[PDB]
Amino acid sequence: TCPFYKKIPGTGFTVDAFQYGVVEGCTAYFLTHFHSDHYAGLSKHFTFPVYCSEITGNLLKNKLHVQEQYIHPLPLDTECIVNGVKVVLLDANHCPGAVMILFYLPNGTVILHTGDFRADPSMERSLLADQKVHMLYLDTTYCSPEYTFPSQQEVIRFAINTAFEAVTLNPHALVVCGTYSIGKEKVFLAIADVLGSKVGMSQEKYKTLQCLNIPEINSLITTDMCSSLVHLLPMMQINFKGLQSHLKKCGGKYNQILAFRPTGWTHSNKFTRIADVIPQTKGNISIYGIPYSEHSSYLEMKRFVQWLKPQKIIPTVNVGTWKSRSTMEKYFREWKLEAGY
Ligand code: NI
Repeated sequence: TCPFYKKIPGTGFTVDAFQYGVVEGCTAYFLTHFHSDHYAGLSKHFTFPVYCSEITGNLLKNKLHVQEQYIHPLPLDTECIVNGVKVVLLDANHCPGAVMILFYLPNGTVILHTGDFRADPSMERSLLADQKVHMLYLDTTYCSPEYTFPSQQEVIRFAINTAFEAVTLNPHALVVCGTYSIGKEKVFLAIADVLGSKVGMSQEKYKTLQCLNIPEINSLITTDMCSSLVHLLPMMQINFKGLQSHLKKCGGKYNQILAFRPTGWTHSNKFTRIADVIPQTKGNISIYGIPYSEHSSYLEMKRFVQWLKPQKIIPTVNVGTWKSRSTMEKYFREWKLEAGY
């Protein structure tokens, strides 16, 4: 049945709640972003109103075939009224089209649902600055102090410099990048830009990217693999067997592969700096795991919450075990006592 942490009290609303059938008393279904664990259940047969960003609504129409009459896109940073309740969508710094949602309840309670987010100091200057938030539905993916990672900028600098060195040393090397959802487009687009190449990919993946309002995208991507020296493949194929196989398909155009797997966190991070990352190598194939995250580190999450000073926190991630739930509640109490709210 629909868990309580997907329901917004005092409304008829649910968030990311498409896999439970008809939720009793739900008049509007919000969708924070187009990742499968969140849209699970949507299809061309859905007949209730879906509220989301413009980019999410492009993906609903083109990839899942949801009928246009039930898609309600909203502009960001704009006060809108939905079934009698004021709401605002804010950029979540997650994947393309991902939002956080501010609800202004009729009794005067203000609720923020972060969906999935990577907290940033820039959020402290959005419309969140303008009023008090009473309850926070929080993306707690990495809510423990072991989760540190570098900035997205430092990670992209490493990837660009690695790729450019490799291909300048060997003009017959191929660069491969893995993907299994939207997000992390900067990785492959930044590497193709430094090499003077388009990124080549499957028809399905090109279709997905053409939904994302990225500027000048027709200049950066292609379905012609032959004209490209940066290839995108399914994440599953980023292993020695998969890459050896792919290399055979390129008909002797290339004699080396340099491959990137943008993982979330990996315990090489507790010790190793970004400067110090090394690949796994077999023969003429090397694979780099790079810590490009689209979720908050522990420290970023802690700063956002200590700035916002919510009266109540409801975690949305890692809620299935008692030990996880107890640990999270302990950090929330620490943060509150350190900051004095
Ligand atoms: Ni997500």
